[PDB]
Amino acid sequence: MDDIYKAAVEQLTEEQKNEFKAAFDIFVLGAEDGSISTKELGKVMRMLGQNPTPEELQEMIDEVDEDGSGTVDFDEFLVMMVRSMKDDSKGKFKRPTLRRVRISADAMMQALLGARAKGH
Ligand SMILES: Cc1cccc(Nc2ccccc2)c1
Repeated sequence: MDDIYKAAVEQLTEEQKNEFKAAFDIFVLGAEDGSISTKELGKVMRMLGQNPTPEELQEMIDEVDEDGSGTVDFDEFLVMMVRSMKDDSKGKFKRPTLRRVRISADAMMQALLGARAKGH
């Protein structure tokens, strides 16, 4: 979990984290635990035209998966959210978390966010 971004949620406005939450919640549409498992994650990706495999998906979850549960919950999602929209490490040091299927902040969000999305 990028503690830089982990601060950035601490740095996001109320609206900021509120919006992002929704995407989490809809990422977990009908989920029993309501945390994003790999196929919960994969759902949205396929909602975006992606077609991951859990392996890929897991590495996305694994970042913030502090409990080692294989599921992202809100703040876990949220820090990736601000991570996704910032990702300032363009041409310098960063560790690769599988450039397999990279979900875009808004593009992914919009898939869930047919409710308060910038687009639809
Ligand atoms: C490469 C990488 C690292 C961390 C997170 C994600 N994406 C993601 C998006 C939504 C839910 C879970 C994960 C991708």
